[PDB]
Amino acid sequence: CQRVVGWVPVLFITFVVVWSYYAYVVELCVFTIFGNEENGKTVVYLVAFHLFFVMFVWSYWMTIFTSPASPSKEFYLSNSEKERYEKEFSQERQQEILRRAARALPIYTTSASKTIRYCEKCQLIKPDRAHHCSACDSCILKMDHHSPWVNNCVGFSNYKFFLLFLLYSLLYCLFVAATVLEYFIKFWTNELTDTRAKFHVLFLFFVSAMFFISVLSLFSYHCWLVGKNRTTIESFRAPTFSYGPDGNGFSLGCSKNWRQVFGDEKKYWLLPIFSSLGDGCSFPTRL
Amino acid sequence: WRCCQRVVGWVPVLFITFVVVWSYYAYVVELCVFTIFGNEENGKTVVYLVAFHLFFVMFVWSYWMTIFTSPASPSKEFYLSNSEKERYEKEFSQERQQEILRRAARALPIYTTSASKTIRYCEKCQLIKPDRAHHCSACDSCILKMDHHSPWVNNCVGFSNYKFFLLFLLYSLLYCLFVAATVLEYFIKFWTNELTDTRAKFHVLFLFFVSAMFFISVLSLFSYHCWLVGKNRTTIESFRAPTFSYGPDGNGFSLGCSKNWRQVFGDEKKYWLLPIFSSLGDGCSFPTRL
Ligand SMILES: CCCCCCCCCCCCCCCC(=O)SCCNC(=O)CCNC(=O)[C@H](O)C(C)(C)COP(=O)(O)OP(=O)(O)OC[C@H]1O[C@@H](n2cnc3c(N)ncnc32)[C@H](O)[C@@H]1OP(=O)(O)O
Ligand SMILES: [Zn+2]
Ligand SMILES: [Zn+2]
Ligand SMILES: [Zn+2]
Ligand SMILES: [Zn+2]
Repeated sequence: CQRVVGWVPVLFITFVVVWSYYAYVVELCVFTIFGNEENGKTVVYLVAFHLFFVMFVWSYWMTIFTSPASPSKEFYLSNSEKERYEKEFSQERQQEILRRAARALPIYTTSASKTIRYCEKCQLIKPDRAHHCSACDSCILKMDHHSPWVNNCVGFSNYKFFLLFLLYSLLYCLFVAATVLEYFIKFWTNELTDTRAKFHVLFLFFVSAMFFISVLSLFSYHCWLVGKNRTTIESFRAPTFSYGPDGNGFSLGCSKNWRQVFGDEKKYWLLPIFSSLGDGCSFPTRL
Repeated sequence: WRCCQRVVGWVPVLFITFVVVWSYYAYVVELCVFTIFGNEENGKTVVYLVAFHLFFVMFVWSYWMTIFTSPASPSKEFYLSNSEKERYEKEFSQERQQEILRRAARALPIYTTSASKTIRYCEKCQLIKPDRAHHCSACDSCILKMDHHSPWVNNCVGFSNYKFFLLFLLYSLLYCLFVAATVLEYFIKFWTNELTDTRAKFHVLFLFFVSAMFFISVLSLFSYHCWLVGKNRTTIESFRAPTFSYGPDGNGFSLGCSKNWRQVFGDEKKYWLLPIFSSLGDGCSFPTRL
């Protein structure tokens, strides 16, 4: 169905994280770190590791199973407008049917040719920052991009969950890499030579370091998108307003831009609980 | 104030500087002297050390040039004089203040407008943007034939830097390709324990990975600009085709594949692979297809 093959990237990430939990706790902390009796380190890593581990898997879970938000029923063509639009043959006259409907909706953007943004498949008038996804077969409010590593679209409901998933990916990889670093050296100078545990300790430092540098660019890109209040699509095709194209049409200042996604309640900023302001169908404009 | 912000822009170049200085120490001292030369192969050592230095000097020369070549800014002809800028600041009508820019544009070689048929004007610099020129908020200036603000060089890629930036990507691939190709033979052996220099293990293995990660990364970045040069498009223009008097046209500056490359590298073949300024034009006006 193509759905099944879509669950392959998440199974890979699941096994790599499951392997990292067994490798970091069993092979590294119990066999290696506890094997040389260094006072006060085995416990302080296990409590900190579990703390990073739960935040990583909880944010990753939310990004996967948080269904993407769709436009409300107000943006769908009524039976009167959907009929006349389907039967109208002149492209000029069918545009007026969409334009009159757009006056009753909070729509401030148009196509590149000054055309009312309309989705022929869903038979609805696309709201601002909303785009149709051929994988999800639905319009996604404030669609950022379809992330294949979570088998879901990153939209208005997912965005803050996706960003935290990146951040906790960085800290989980940074913590593992920085803590395994001191013991990755000892197996090479041959202070330790455990045949049963050497192989697991090495990959931890390489897999965590190769994933750290990978998502780090992905994390820096979105820190710059959020400050500018742009989605991944808007960075490549800026939305067109009445006064022309403007890639900063939705910007409200770097401080207020972040709060549009994270909210004003500070107790939900770092937790993967929906705290994004607004409804996803309409967004404050700069002008 | 800005001591924290302006200095943090130099962090990406100091990171690459340390990676390169280390790669020089890792390839010459640890690999060629300690690893390769300890293995009774003085023929491969000297041929590598000179081949490495040839790529190393071309790599750092292009890198330095893309950094310290300041981007081109508009000339005083495009600035609004104190007479024209006075009447514009006082005007409140949108079309009447636009008429001010229209008569001024009849004296400038400008063939592009905005997507909404408006004269490209810059409120911060108080000038009329030349063609292909754009304003950079990081540089706080207008940049002639601006491509993109590449943070890894802490500078704008514009009309004067572009060839240096392109050669900096070319020599990065070759510097990484040469290292990846040469360290490959000795990378496999250390995993089969075929050699054991406790001190050489750390540098030789990191050499292969660091050079392999950078190669595959900049390979896409290098491939994107080779298309831009052939189409005579900047990065900004690949996102939004410019609009001329006859409408939007992504190939409005295209003069053919061969003639577009010479626009950046020049007609003198001796300057093609050298990071010395050889780009055609003045940056304020460019030949159009029509
Ligand atoms: C072994 C040792 C080897 C070492 C070897 C080292 C190798 C070294 C590489 C290492 C690893 C890198 C490999 C991966 C690469 C990355 O990690 S980073 C990828 C970044 N790629 C880029 O191209 C940089 C783009 N960054 C920008 O800021 C661009 O200018 C953007 C995308 C256009 C956005 O700019 P901005 O946010 O608007 O900021 P600003 O400075 O104000 O620029 C504004 C101008 O852009 C224009 N603009 C903005 N948005 C748009 C748009 N959607 N459409 C058209 N125009 C736009 C504005 O209109 C404006 O122009 P005007 O019309 O006003 O005059
Ligand atoms: Zn749709
Ligand atoms: Zn999708
Ligand atoms: Zn400017
Ligand atoms: Zn710049």
